[PDB]
Amino acid sequence: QLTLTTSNDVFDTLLLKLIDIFNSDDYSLRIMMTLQIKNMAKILKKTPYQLLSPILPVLLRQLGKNLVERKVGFQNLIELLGYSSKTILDIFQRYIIPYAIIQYKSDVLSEIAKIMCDGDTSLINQMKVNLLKKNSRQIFAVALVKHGLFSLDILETLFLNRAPTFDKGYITAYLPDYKTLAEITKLYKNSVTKDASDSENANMILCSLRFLITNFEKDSKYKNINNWTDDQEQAFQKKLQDNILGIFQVFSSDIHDVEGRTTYYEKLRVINGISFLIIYAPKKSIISALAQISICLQTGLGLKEVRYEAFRCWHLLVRHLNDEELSTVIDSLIAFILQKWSEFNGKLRNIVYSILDTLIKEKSDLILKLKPYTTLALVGKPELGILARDGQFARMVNKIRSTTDLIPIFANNLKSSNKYVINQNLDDIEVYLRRKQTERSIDFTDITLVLGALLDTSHKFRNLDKDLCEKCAKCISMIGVLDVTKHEFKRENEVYDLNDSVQTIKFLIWVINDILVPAFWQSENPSKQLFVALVIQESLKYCGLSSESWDMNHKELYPNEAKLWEKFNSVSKTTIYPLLSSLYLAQSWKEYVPLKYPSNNFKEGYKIWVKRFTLDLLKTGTTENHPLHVFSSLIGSLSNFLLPYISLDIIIKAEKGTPYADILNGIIIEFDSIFTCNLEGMNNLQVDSLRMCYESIFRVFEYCKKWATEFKQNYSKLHGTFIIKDTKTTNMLLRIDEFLRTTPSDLLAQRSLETDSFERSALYLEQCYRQNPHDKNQNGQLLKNLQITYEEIGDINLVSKIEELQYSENWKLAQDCFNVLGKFSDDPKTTTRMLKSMYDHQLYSQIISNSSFHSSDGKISLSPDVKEWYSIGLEAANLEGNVQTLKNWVEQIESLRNIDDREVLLQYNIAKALIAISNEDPLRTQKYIHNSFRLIGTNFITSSKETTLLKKQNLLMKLHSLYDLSFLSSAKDKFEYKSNTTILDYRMERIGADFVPNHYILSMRKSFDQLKMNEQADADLGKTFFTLAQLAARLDIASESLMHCLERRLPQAELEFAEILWKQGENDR
Amino acid sequence: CFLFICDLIRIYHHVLKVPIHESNMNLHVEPQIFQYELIDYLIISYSFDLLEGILRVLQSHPKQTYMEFFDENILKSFEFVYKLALTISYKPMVNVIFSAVEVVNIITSIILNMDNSSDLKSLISGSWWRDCITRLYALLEKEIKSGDVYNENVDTTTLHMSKYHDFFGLIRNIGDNELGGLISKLIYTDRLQSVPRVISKEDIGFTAPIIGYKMEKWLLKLKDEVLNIFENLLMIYGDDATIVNGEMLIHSSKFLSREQALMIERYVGQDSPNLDLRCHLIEHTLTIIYRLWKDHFKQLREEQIKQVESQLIMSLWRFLVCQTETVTANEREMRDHRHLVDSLHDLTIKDQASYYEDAFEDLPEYIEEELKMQLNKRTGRIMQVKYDEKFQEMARTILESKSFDLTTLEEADSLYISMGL
Repeated sequence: QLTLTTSNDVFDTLLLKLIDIFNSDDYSLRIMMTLQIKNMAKILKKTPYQLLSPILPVLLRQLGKNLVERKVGFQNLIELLGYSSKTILDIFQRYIIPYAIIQYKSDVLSEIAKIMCDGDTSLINQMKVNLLKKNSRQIFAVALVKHGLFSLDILETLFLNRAPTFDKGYITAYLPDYKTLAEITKLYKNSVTKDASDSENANMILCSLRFLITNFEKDSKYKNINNWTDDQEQAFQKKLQDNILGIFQVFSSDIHDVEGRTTYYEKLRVINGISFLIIYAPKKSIISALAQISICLQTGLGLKEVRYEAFRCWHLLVRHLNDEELSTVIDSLIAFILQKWSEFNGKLRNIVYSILDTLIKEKSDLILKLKPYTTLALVGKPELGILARDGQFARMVNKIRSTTDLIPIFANNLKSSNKYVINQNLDDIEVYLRRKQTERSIDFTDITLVLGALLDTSHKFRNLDKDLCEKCAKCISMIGVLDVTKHEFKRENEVYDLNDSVQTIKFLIWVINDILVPAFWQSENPSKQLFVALVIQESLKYCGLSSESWDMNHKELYPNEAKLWEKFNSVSKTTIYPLLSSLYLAQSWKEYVPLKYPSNNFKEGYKIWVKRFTLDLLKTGTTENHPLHVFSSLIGSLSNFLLPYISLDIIIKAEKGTPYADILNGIIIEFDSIFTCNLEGMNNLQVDSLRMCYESIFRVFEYCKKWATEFKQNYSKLHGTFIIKDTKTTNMLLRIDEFLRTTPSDLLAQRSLETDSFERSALYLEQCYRQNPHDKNQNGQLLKNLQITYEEIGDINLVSKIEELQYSENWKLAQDCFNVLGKFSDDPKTTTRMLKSMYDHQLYSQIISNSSFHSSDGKISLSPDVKEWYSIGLEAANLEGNVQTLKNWVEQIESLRNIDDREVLLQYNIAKALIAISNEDPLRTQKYIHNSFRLIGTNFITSSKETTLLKKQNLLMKLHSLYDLSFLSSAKDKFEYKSNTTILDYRMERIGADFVPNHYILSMRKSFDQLKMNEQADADLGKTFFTLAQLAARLDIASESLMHCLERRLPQAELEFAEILWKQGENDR
Repeated sequence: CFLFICDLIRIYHHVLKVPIHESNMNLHVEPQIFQYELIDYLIISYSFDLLEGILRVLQSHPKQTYMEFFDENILKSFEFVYKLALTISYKPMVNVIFSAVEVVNIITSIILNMDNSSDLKSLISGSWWRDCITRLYALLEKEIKSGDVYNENVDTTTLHMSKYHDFFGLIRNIGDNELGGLISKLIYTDRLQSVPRVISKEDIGFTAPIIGYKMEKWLLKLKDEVLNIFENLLMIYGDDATIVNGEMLIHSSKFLSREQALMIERYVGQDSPNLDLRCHLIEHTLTIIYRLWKDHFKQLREEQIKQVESQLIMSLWRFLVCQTETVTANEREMRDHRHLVDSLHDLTIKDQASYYEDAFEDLPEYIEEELKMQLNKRTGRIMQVKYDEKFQEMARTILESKSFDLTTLEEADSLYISMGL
């Protein structure tokens, strides 16, 4: 139970003490430990191997030294671990074989080989040799560490003590392997204090570091410092800075170890590794250790039981790169700590307090000048005791809030990538907007852009993380409706080409900032971070200077690369700058397996076909002449970006004289082959894979088009007297002629709208109907499709000649055309037409009037695919309705058997929230509000680049209404509530003034007191609708609501009843 | 009707198999609806109780006529429905888990109480009991988190019966049946409803954690059912097959020792209604271990007595460190213990003498002489000691059975010397 109480570090130390009372040479102690550990394990809801593989590496380190005698101890161990010898042998070879090699020369590796061959005796030698090949790195580390020598004679001797098959002197000379220096920096078994033995082992493992292949043929023993040079250090760390990238890719190998038999001992070992390297490693090594490192130890940090060690290494990184830089990766940590501080124990809490106080004592400039949302968050979650950690910094954080109109930085750190960071982002979004609402301050008389960033998070979670979707959704709800008006809902960037020096250099700044940090700062496979390294040696050679001798201003001997890296945005320069001291080149290229086969294009889609396709087109179109080329080993992450991003080389077909225009036509028709793959009557396998191929090829076309358009605009800006200018006009017109040609309009549009999209079809079809007959006679097939795609996108015979006026400023006539043609209640298409129409101008209680449920029968029971009428109606009730209305429909909408629908399920959730505060339990009404918010924020919005929010009207109106239904923070208190009548008068500020749904002067107040309706507050429900109808031609709805209120005799409400009657048109009534 | 609502439950695959935590793609954005949640769940549990009652008509039916209501169709329908309910991969609900395991229980009861037993034990497939008991060991290793039993908890390792799906059931009342009140709003009750009145998953469920306590007293009695029907399996085979292959020592003793460890580490001192029921029933699962290890000692082989030598030996050792009991051996202050934990059963002695026995008022002086020690060893069995000499020598003879070297003879002394011997 002491172990049960103890956390991470101390827990594992005590668990090792427990495995000691387990092999304590007695059956009694043995078996008492066995029971208590197994009980502990499957009442910790873990497995004994999952709790002991944390300490089992240490245990086998102590055991391998005497395995031959301790077969009984090992077998007792394995029976308790439930797993066999092997599955832990291989998953922890990294730290069992190394200690096994260097024990007495009569080693047990022959016996371990006999373990690998118990049912055979194939060759002890060959098991040994393939094993040592699999673990050829910490074995060297140990051979110069657990006995400390680097002279080649006894060095090789110990390599071949019982392992002669490591022959030919040394097999391929990777003593400075990325993996070697990883698995040795892993051995950095540090602690809090500096023991003599621990310090000397660290110093002698770094001696093993400073012995590498350079002297592995021309050799003291490297067990001290008297054998290191003060001059070879910078080139030494150059080589070790090559080393580190593969070192922590081996870190991710041990941490993101897909095996599953892995556990977190390897993760704290990686903590040790990163610690050691950044410690004895200077500035260049510790800056080239930024990119994937935060991911390696953040994977460590997410794991509960290496959080402590995770913050240990995090704090020593804090010590190891000061305030002016690394302000990139305080977001992850302030997020993790403000996000799990409701968990953090004493030791986690005071080490994070130490993080913070070191942050204050060194990098106040980092925190409060570079990432101000960090200060605002670290005082907007104050129970952490941040004042109790510094206190007098409260004046500084006050300065940070007040001095800055900090909406854009809030958006940008909100624009951050993953759940924890955006999680704190939106939490402090809540506290901020509460402060602004309560102190009438949210500038609204950007916010809009942080709004858009929030919703883009939501849509990146469109099928993901329901919970932050609901947080995100209540945050859009607490920011409000928003209809441009007071602000501007904003969203092909800068003059680019593949021709000239500086503009290609800026194209490459775009390249780095839009391949590395998005998809390579986030990549998890060591092979592809090595490819990351490759592509960015290509990058740092195209910016080939400051990679040999050029510094910041050590000499200032030339402004060229200084102005390069000073034009370069600081995120770019910091994310890729450090590698400049790496000189790596690629290999002799692989095979071809030629192109232009639509058969493999159908049965392959995008997994490998289009990628080898891009391989060939690059290797024949750029051929090292451009930083395009050696990305040749994208060995499927940044797929739909880079397939176009290397599809601009067209210009060299001015006078081709090459097969390049030949393969340009061939690649265009390969795309048309992807077209010809047209669903073939298959399932998801099509509707996903070659669908994203479809967006791939859209981006390629949009990309060539944008290249052409900028090629036009930038070149002519000076003057317009060079229109031909040496065959360039011929090339540009020839390429656009090919574009005017290639357009299988039918299949194009069909699949364009098969994907959840609108502009791909829009623009392709725009051009290919520029090539149309003057009369619209090619239109018959493709006029039935934009009227089905718009019904989602939002850019919205006798029956065909009735809707002439339908929405033309004068609804009533065509509107009751519909309510008539649907009194027949037999044609569903026109029925939805009806409801949606007499819905748009919000005749919602006639919608609930035209209800098929409070009738001879209930509504269309267990509503099958014909539930969209409910979808249209429940909101009708849900804001124009009451205990009786909402309930009689709420017990008539559930209806189905599965939960398939989304819109009427939204309106269902808030209908049942209303019946919930008919029962009047406010908190679990907030629970139904959670359900509604989750639903809309997950299943109701998509990304930007499509739809300005004018056509997300229903969605954002519903969002604003949901917050007003149930949210308790700024208006949570009762004192707050009375003065919130005055503060509800300020709901229009945040929402807007549009009669659609943004007008919320007292219209939303007519809902605050409706949600808060109890006795005296129920009498105030209709009294709060004083200036509600102030907004109200389409006032039948205002009519019903105002009747409801007149049922209270409110003179202002009676006044606005007169208002609606007059607004119809009348003067003197 | 058996097979009937079985195929109906295969009709309602959706709710019985809803993702353990609604993995990202799948969302719990349900219309907060015990409306149809009641429909499905109610049908399932009610019909599982009907399966129990059908087993009962045959269960008390003459065992000259037991070759009829057993068929492969019974078995297979129950295969599909049992597997849909005990959803090891998705988030089940505890009414259905109760009900399915109860059906398993009565099934086994009749597997014994059928006279010509070999034929129908051939009929029921060995792999089919095995697919029962994989999921039933899964159950016993699923646990009980009262503080959050009415909240979406961990991956099925936290039997919850969430308020979102919460009524009693028919031969048993485990929940609060709060949603029975919303059955008091199940239909309009003033209208010919076509679709019915909501029941709501959100509205249903600091008030009376006695709710959680009685429901847990159930889950406790559930695991009494589970242990006793594991035990009944133990009897269905004297010479056995794949269902008990030493696994009914592994998992059984794993539960036995998990409950020793939990009763000690928390539950005594946690001193709640559960204590005595749990301790009686886990000492009984000790007895199950005993008879397995004595008569069914034939099966247990080295590989599995080595997989769980641990549990076996030390659970026996824990019960063993008690017999001499130099503490009280009487009613002096082991009755203090009867007050610190058995206070619940003290309320029960009070209630049975003042409310709940026609004769246990005005005690006749030959019964309280017995009470002072009997209720005292009851609370001793609560507090890890003074288990009936029956119990204590059961536990001793499970271990000191030197006929098999479960203990190393040279260290059984170091074992026992914690007590003596």
